[PDB]
Parts: sequence; structure tokens; C-alpha cells
Amino acid sequence: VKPHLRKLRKLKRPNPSEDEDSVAKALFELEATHKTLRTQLPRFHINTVRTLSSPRFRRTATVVFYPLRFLMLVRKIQRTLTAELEKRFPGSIVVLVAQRKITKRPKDVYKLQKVQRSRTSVAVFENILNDLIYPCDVMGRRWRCRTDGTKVMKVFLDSRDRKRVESRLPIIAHVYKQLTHRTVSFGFMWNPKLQQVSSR
Amino acid sequence: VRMQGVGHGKSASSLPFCRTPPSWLKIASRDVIDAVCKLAKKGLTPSRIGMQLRDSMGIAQVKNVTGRKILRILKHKGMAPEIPEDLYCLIKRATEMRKHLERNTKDRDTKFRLILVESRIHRLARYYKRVKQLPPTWKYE
Amino acid sequence: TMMSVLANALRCIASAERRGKRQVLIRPSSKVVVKFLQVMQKHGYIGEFEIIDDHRAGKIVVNLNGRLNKCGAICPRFDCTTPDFEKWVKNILPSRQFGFVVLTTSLGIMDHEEARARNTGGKVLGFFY
Amino acid sequence: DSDLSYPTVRSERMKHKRRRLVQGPNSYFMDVKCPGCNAITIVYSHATSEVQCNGCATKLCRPTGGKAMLTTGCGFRKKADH
Amino acid sequence: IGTYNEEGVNVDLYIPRKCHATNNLITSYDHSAVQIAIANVDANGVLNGTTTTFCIAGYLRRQAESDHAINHLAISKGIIRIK
RNA sequence: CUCAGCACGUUAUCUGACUUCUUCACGCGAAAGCUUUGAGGUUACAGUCUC
RNA sequence: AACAAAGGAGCAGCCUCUGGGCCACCGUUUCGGCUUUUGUUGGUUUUAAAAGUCCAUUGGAGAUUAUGGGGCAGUGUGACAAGCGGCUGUCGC
RNA sequence: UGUUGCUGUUAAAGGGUUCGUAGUUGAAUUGAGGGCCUCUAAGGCGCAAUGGUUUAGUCCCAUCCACUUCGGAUUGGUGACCC
Repeated sequence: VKPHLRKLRKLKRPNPSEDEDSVAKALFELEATHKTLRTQLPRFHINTVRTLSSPRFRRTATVVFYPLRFLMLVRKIQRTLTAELEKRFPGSIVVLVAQRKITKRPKDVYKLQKVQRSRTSVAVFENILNDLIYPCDVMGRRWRCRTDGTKVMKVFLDSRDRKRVESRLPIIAHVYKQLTHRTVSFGFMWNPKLQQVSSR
Repeated sequence: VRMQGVGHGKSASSLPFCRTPPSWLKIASRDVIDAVCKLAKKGLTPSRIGMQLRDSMGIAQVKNVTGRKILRILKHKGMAPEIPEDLYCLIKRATEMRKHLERNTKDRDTKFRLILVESRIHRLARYYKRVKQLPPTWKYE
Repeated sequence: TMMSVLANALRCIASAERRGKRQVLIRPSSKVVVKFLQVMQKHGYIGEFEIIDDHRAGKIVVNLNGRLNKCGAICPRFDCTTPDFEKWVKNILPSRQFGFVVLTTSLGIMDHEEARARNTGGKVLGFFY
Repeated sequence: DSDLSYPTVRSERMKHKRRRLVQGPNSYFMDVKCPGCNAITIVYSHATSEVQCNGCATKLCRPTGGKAMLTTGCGFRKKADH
Repeated sequence: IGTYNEEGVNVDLYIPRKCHATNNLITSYDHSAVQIAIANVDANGVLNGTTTTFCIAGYLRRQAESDHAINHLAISKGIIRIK
């Protein structure tokens, strides 16, 4: 046993991955003798797993999975967690996804009515985005549609928040793609309300 | 189009395009909830609860800073009214017209208005006994 | 109010086309309106289109290349069949050569030409030249 | 060239919030200072009712329907819409 | 291009002209559908000879949409400069 | 000050009403005429309801 | 597309290893019903599984933070006006 | 007699107005997935390389100085961009 593997799921404690051990330790280190409100809050927080994804970009991405149960907690302190973990684990982005589940149409009227619409495919995907974009918030989306029937999602983001996530865009896009099987593009706009795209 | 009589207006209230809470609101769900229920004990309807909240505390929407809106809060704490807002208001206006008409039987306007308000209340009634929110024996009078 | 979504869309397109305008706005959006546009964009009658998100109901926007002449709507969604493809194709269209009626089926949304091919009739949807 | 899909800046300055591409809000918040002490309190541009704090019987806003008329002598800082 | 037979042989008297602006068929009947031919120019102000052509429809001089469309056509081909 | 951190006017914008071009655009109509305020978008004939 | 239901606190099963305790089971009207094996039919009765119920912790989840929220108590921090102080409306104890 | 396919400002024909039941008609959401190999299959508002004396350019520079509407100057210049 270990007191740093208590940040992993109980099932995965006798059989952790190479990936999962490094982060596990890092969390436990953070939990002691540090800036406040993440010396205590991680103890209530137990991760399902995590994985490591490698693109052909400069940096890699460590993606984390923890239940939807702890989302409400982790959402607050999300920023400081990501950052302080990337310091301990340099050369790779940290992101925090909370695991959800999706449902399919049963091909019946009266059944479909009674399914959750937060369980549903779309709302899930949207929140996966918002998580990996954080800090920074989505403003507006477009779907553009081409001659092949190819539909392409675009997202647009604040020029206020631009600096932070500008570098992170290819990384985010990659992860989102390989998981939910949907392409994404990220633009910016200066005056989001009136919705004019710019390089500002 | 206006339901009864002439009218086209576009006076309305929009939404925010940001459904996540502001950076200047650091208040938690619980504080919001508490505020609602507190105010409600004065006999305030949800319509004025939202107004008090937005103006004083800078709240974007109740729904944005809590997982639920104003009636759902009240219901869950057993403070909710059993007569919906829209129905109650009309009945008040109605009775007040009937006072004025009791005195003035030469008044043409307020007579016709009362006819409107009546049938409008009936439409509401009928609605809320299909979609249960009133007893199924409810009637205006 | 509007009792057919299609009718609201394709009276903006037709009018705009008769004025030669190279883009049109469309007030609502539906899953259905998408599919209709998609067809015509393959066969070459539309450049592109965007769907924009207000997070209430979307606003479609379309680029006309001026290659259309009409886009109609058959409102009651009358039942057409494997023999009765012939009937419709004659009566509402100026030709059998380049007339395209679009139909609904269990399979999806498709041209009459493809409908015959897969041997399923259905209820009619709209038409274009 | 002009586009419907991506509109021009000057055009959408003009438009009503119900006539807009996005149909966003046309309001914002403000920090009104209570001059009877120092108490920073959030207030809403179209308050449409009085708002008080216990540091002011000077009030903060007038109820008026066009947009709030804030009491004279009060510090105004402009919060963003977003 | 144009109607063919099953033998691939053209049957048409002529194939009508295109109005570039609306991509509509210019009729023989329309006599307000003018063919504007501008002569291109190179460095040292020498004319290359007439090369480019526009064609305007007769439905664009019934409300004078003509000017508008000519600009969008021109500007795209780099003939008219915008800043 | 005193029905007053007010009232009017000008520039510009917007939503809601009534109508004019005696330079109303397209189009429609037998013509007179009608024009975002339709009798227009209809033989390329089908938004909805009713008399 | 239509029919019907829902109308949202007018609600809502966490799963699971093993061990113990109690306990008829239908049913309750003056005695009725009842699961195999013991060679078989007729009679009673026992042990045993099952089910229920009580306690126990074995492993695992959870779609919303129980080392948590809500409310009391002790100490220091910041602070208003009278009582006190600067040495010029306002500052602090 | 106009369901397919009628008309009602002036020609036969919109009810004086409003409320309102039968009846007829009624907005949007749940979402129809992907990868590796071959193919000159296309596009490219991606891009390392390396090509191009004006065998193709514009900004900078050189020389003039021309009060102000001349220019040329070469290796110009990882510049710009073009096959």
C-alpha cells in the first residue's frame, strides 16, 4: 500500500499504470505544505484513471478522468490544479475531464421522452469542450456545411482570454477529436456580442 | 399578436449569451437559495424575488448561479404557492373591475375588459387542469 | 403563426432568387431544412450555407449562385408511391429531365430518382427546378 | 465584401437586441459606491426599482424605467457585460 | 454543354451568353443586356489589347443594380483596387 | 429651488402606430389602379383558418 | 406524423462476498392448504435449503464535495459614533 | 363546382365589430460514427527545401535633387510574392 495511491480508484491501486503513478505522487505532494484550498480538497477527490495521449505536436497531453460526482468541487479550483500539476510534470499539458456517459435513440417515441437530456450525446460533448478549454469560456458556435455534406464545428472565444488558450488550441482539438469523433476549430472575436471574428 | 384585442409589441427581455456565472459573482448556490426563501416569507411572488436578487447582488440569472430557478427552489422547501402567478394577478384585476362596475353601470370600457379577463382566466384554468397544478374541480366562480 | 417550417424558409429563397441576390437569411432552423439544402448543394444549385447558433433556435444563411429558379413546398405532405412518382413528376414540374421532387421515406430524405432506385415511396416534402 | 454570415461592425452598433444576429443582452452592471460610508455594492444598469444598503439613506438608484439615474456624489466603476 | 442526343451530337441553334453577375441566360430579346469590354493595361501604360469582357443583364438596368455588380466582378479580378 | 439633477430643439439609431412621393422598386391586374401600408411573391397554380 | 402518458420533490432500487440471530408458508371462520428423498399408499414430526427480517463487514460503484453544509463556543486579527488620544469635516483605539 | 385546378377593390361575391365551443391547424431540441493503405482523385487563403541577373515584382537604399504630377542605379534586400 501507499498513501499517494489514495488519489486513484480502489480497483486500480494494486495495478496502476506508469502514467497514473507519476501524477498520483504529484497530487499527494501538493496536498501537503502548499497554498491553501488544495491541501485539503484533493482528499475528497478520487480519480477514476488518467491516460497519456501523444500527438505529433511539440508537447503531449495528460488527460484525467474522475467521476461527474466531483465535477462541482473540482470546477472551482480547476485552474490552480492544472497549472501546479504541469509544473511537477513539465513538457506535457494537464487537463481535467470529468467522465460522463452517453445514450443512443432506442428508436421508440415513448422511451426517448423519458431519457435524461444531460446524459444525451450532444450536451456531454459540449461540456467536454468547456472543461478542456478552461480557463476560458465558449461564446458561440457555428456549423458550416460543405458540398460533400461535411459538417464542421467551429467555436469562438474571447479576445480577453485569448493569450492563455491560444497556445493550447491544437492540443485541445486533438484530444476532443480522437475521443468524441468530431472535428473542432477555434477562432476568436473581439466584440463577441455583435459577433465579428477578428485576429484581435 | 396580442391574445385579445389589437396589439403588436416587441417589448421583451432577452437572455445572456453566457450561461456560466460571472467572475464578479463568487457566491455559491446555497447563498442564492437562502436569499430566495428568505424573501419569499414576506409573501413576494417569484417575479419580484428575481428583481431584488439581480439588482442588489448582481445575479445574472438564478438559473445560472444555482442548478434550478425560483419556483423549483420554493417547491422543494415547501414555500411554493398553490395558485400560479399569472392566474392570481388576473383574478385580482378582475375583482377590482367588478367593484368599479358595481358603482358605475354606465361604464362601457371596463365592462368589455372584464369579459376579456374572464375568458382569459378560464383559458389558464383549463390549461392547469390538463397539466396538473390545480385541483380538477377548480373554477373561477 | 407558421404551420409549416419549410414554407417560411423557401419563400425567402424564391423571392431572393427572383431579385438575383447572392445570399439569403433564414429565420428558423430544423433538422429537416438542413437535409433539403444538402441535396441541392450536391447537385450544384447552392454554393455553401452556414448554420449559426444563438442557443435558442439557429439562423441558417445560404449562398445562392443564382442557379435555382424555384424551391417550392408541397404543404399537406401527400402520399406518393412507386407508380405515382410519374404523376407528381409531370404535374408540378416543367420537365421530367431536370425536375427534382424530394420526398421523405423511412430511409432518409432523397430525390425521387434515388427513391425509385431503392424502391420505396413515401410522403412528399418539397421540390425544386 | 459584405456578408450576412459575418456582419460589419458599424451595422450592428445600430440594431436592437431583438433584431441582432446573436440576440444577446443590451445591459451591463456597475459598482455604485455608497458615499455615506465606503461600501461597494453591485447595481444593475436597468435597475427598475430602488436599491438600498445600510450604509446609505442617500439611496443608490432611482426607479426610473429608461435606465437607472444614480445618486450624485457616488463613485461609478463600469463592470463588463461578460 | 447544351442539349445532346444519345449520339452526343449538339442540337442547339446557339448556346446563349452568361451574365456573370447573376449567372442567368442573356436572351436575344433583351437589348439592354450590354457587353462591356475593358482593355487591360500593363507596366509603362501599354495596352495588352482587349482581353477581358463583362456581360450585364437587362434586368440590372431596370433598377440600376448594374454598377454594384460590376464592382464585385472587377474587384475580384484585381482590376479595381480596394484598400 | 419649488408638479423642475428640469422642459424644448438639432444630429444620429431603434422599436410601435397613421399615412405621401403629386420620381415608390420588383411584380400583379382587363384597365382604372395596387406596392414592406399589396389587389405582389399564383398555370413555375399547395403557409393556416373561416365566410 | 398521430394516438397515449408525464408535467418534473405530484419522487426513488446502489450492487455484492460470507457469517450469525430470529422466523412458516398460503392463510385465519373452531383446523383448512402443503416439496422432493427415505420401496409404496395412509399419519405425525423433525432436520435442511428457499423467502422474509435483524445484526455483522467482504469487494465494488454512484449523475453531483458527509473529513461536507446548517446552527454554538474560545483567541487574535480589521473597524464606526459618544468616554479617550493626534495638533490638522476627518483618523485610530 | 374548380381535391388535382376557381373567384370575391370596381364585373355575381368578405359577414358592422368583438369574445368563443365543436371542428380544422399548430414552433425548435434528443441524431443518423470513425481509423490505416492505394489511388496523380481533387482542392488548398498549411508548409520544410531548393529554384528564379528586369529569365518576374514591390518596400528599403543609391544618385540626383526636382519647391510640386521626373527617374534610373546593382549583388540591391533569408524582405514581398510568382511558376
